[PDB]
Amino acid sequence: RTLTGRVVSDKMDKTVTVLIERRVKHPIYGKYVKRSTKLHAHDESNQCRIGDLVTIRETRPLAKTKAWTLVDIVER
Amino acid sequence: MVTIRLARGGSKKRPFYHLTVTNSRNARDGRFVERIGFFNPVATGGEVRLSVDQERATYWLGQGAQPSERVAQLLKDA
Amino acid sequence: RYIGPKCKLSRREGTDLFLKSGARALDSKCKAENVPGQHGQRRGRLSDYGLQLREKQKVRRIYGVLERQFRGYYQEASRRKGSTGENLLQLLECRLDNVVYRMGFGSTRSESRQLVSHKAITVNGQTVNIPSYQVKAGDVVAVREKSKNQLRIAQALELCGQRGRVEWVEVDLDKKAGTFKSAPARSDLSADINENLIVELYSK
Amino acid sequence: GYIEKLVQVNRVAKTVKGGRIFAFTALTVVGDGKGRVGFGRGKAREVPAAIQKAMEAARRNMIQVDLNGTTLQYPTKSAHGASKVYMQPASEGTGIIAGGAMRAVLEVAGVQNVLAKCYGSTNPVNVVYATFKGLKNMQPEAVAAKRGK
Amino acid sequence: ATINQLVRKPRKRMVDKSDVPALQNCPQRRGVCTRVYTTTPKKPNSALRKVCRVRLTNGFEVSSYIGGEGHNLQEHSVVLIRGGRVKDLPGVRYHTVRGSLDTSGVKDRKQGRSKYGAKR
Amino acid sequence: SMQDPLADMLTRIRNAQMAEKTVVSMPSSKLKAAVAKVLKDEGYIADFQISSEVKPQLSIELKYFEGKPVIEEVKRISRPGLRQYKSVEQLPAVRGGLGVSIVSTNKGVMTDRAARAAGVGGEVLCTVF
RNA sequence: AGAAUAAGCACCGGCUAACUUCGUGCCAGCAGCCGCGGUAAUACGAAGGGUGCAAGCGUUAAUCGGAAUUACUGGGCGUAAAGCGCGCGUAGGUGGUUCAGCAAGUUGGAUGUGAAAUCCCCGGGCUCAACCUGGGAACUGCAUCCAAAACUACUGAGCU
RNA sequence: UGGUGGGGUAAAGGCCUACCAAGGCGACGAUCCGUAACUGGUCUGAGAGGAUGAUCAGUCACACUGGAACUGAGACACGG
Repeated sequence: RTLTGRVVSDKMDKTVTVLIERRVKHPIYGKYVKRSTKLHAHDESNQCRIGDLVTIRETRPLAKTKAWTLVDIVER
Repeated sequence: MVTIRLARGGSKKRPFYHLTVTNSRNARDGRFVERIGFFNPVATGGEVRLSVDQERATYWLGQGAQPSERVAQLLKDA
Repeated sequence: RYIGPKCKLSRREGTDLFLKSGARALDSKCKAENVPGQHGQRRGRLSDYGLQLREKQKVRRIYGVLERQFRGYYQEASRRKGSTGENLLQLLECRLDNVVYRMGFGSTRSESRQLVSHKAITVNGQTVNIPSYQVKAGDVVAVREKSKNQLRIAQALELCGQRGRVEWVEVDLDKKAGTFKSAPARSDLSADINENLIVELYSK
Repeated sequence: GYIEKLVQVNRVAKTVKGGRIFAFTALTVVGDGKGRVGFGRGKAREVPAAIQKAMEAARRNMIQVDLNGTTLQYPTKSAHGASKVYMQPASEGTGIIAGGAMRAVLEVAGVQNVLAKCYGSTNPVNVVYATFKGLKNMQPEAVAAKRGK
Repeated sequence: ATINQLVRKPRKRMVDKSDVPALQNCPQRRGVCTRVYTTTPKKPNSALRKVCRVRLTNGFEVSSYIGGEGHNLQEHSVVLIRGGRVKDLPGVRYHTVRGSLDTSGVKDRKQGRSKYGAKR
Repeated sequence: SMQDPLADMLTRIRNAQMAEKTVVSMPSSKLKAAVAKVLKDEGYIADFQISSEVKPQLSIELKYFEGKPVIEEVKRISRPGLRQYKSVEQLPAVRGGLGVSIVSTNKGVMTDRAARAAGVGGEVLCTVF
């Protein structure tokens, strides 16, 4: 219930996209690779700038390609 | 529609039943909700007749499932 | 089962095979002094894989077994846990084709395999007619009560202490009924086989 | 050892200005049933002498392979030239499951469940080399560690 | 070749192309004889062999070898094709099977009767 | 450049094992010092010798057998590239268990015998055999 | 009632331990790799015998295998195939050194599952085997949860 | 691709809509191009795997071809 990513684009109101990165293993190659995942997060008040770190929550979808809202700015 | 029902496994001229809990939306031998214990009317030495467990059989009668016609008079063998 | 004339099969091996036709001898009139085939007045190059063949192609020619049936019996040796060679000849001695003669109701396996198909040898009060039943340690072995005055059953009771006792059964000669006591190990067998060298004819 | 096993014959030629004269080399191994393996071949004209001109050095260079008793010491990683050899011990019931020249050297050592392999070159001239360097460094206890385990 | 370079561009197993352009994973494929004629073997041997040209029902123009020691495949037969590459004949990879539909069968041919088309 | 601290020490002693030198000195870390302490307890080396000055160094005193010395090879498994994070059920019994198979865990950079009887797996570091 | 109603196929030059001749003569042909046939043919056509395993035996086709012959396990590159002619360096891969912190990767346990089938063992039954099921085993997986801090990333102050 | 006003679906949602802004996707392979139902599984394999989806079971999809609703609890309905 906690997904964390760094802010990469904020030029739209009430909506922000982050890179929820991870590092997981390749199945037949063994080397742990990074796999970037670019979610969309909904902001209620639009207070997130590029380079911020946030956590998010799942609910009913807020738009097309958006089903995750803003919980809290963890750090900056 | 929810129903406890005899369902043919086994071989031809070799009946074996499962007593599936089904939906009556599916076939006899596919997509059962639950298998409670079996039946075997070709039961000979060493083979138990029916593995009817009343721990789960209460629940579908409690949640509203029905015997078909024969399933009522397998519970009458108790 | 293999059929036909059988004096010509006693010549390739050198052993008596327990394949005969009477009650006095074997390879004593059917001229066993050579190595047959197409042309066999000369020998040469008698070595490993063709010997591993002549091992299994002897064991095939004794026990009434086909390679449909016999290389499925190597399949249970790996299904057996450990010691695959002697555990092959376990099921050839839980075989009923051999143990009618290992008791001695028939003259050979060629009369043992035959009469059990002719509804003679029951197992445990049932009606079994297969030459492949797997006798457990501790059933009776009886004869159906219409082949008792079959007198070629009485033409086999003379070789009990003449082909030697097996010392693994306890039989009643008056009833013509026996009892298989237990399974053998590799001390109760004839020493003409190589049990873990039939095994080596599996990968090549 | 008297439990010799022939590995390979191979028909060698060489040329004189008169013509081609042929010679036979033949490699055999010699073990004792308990683990002293040897190597060698001979250069002669004929078949039945080139296997006992192999015995000329096969009883020589015999070294006691440090067995455990019917089972090999370790999973093995070994090589000579362009041949590489893998081995590992087996448990109880399987017999000879090595191949070609690997079943000759690993059957005269007293171990029977062998499970040996050939990688790189398959030349039996250089194959029997990597097998004995697989058996030259066997030790259950002969490490200099001040500990039994 | 390294594991980094494997995640970038993995090792593709190269496919083996099949030997028969026709017989598209089919054990037999019927044809119609365009031309039967005579062909010489390759140089270290010498003989006279008789091959056929067929159009198949896949519409393909390949040569099949009439494997008999005698045949009446009279220029428009309905011959059936197996694979297998005859070594001494260059460039051809098919055989006409014997006793199929219009292939009459080799005279006596008293051993291997399942090969060269003989009853009993 | 140098890219791995402890693979640089595990190479530099093996060519000294086939050379005639005894005391090996290199600029060392705590990572290389925690590895060195466990195999002197397995009878392979002795007296790791933190120099305890600025630019601290390790003087590992490796023992000789008569002729060929005690450690044939040290095979790196988890190098830095493919780094072999392995569980407790899948620990390598290297040479029948005569390799001690040191595996970095939370409660200690420790051999495979104590890694299984107190079950934590992780970085399977190197062959010690 | 009575042996009356039942066997066939392919090969036999090699590395397959099934291995005389008769006809044919670089002809006719066979064959998977070598090859065989150019006049005593164990290689090709019969007969004459064996042998493979059997109501099936063979060969056409397709799949994986041996194939370390796409090598993560587990390969290569001076001359066999293979180092761009070499730089600056973007993403990226990996990153000297110490304490502390985080708990993403890593590690253990917990719980829901991972449907049933199939498979793997113990069985029960068909007179036996298939087949049939009962019991479990298996399902290396997935997220959640708490516990761990040697190492990696990340975070901060540094050390040369 | 977002934002709100409304409109609408049994139900969230540019799904539909007007207007406001210039965002969105993509070198971890977008878009285009060729190919194919998918999976439990199956077959060869020491395993890793590789090949693979006939009977069996789950889900999907279609009903001469295409568009479309209607009725109904449930369809954009194989013998409507």
